[PDB]
Amino acid sequence: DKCPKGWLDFRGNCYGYFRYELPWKRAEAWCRSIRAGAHLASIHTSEEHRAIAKFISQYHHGEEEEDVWIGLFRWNSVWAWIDGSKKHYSALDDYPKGKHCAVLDESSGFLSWDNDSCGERNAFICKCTA
Repeated sequence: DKCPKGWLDFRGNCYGYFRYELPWKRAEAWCRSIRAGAHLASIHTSEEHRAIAKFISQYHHGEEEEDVWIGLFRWNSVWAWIDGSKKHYSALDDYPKGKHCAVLDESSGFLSWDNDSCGERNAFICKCTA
């Protein structure tokens, strides 16, 4: 199926980057509204991780870079994907504080993931099947 306009098509999924700074739950609502079946992105392989990082880094020649919400959230002490997919691959290193939602970390060129407070405003990335 054709990807939404401007979305990256990579190995059977589509990825849409949004530089609008929203709290995690609003970001997730936004993604769901774009297309049925879309959610904040899950990342299941290093190659997918690498492709997403490249895609975000090319946004505006890499000038505007900020942390980017993904679909990993902590609940009942466990990290999981909001899209319901199984978690295996991870680039998230406790922070036993109230930081229960994950971002791609800009300062590492989106190599590492970090946990942020869910009410923090960040850019975000959506994913749907291609």
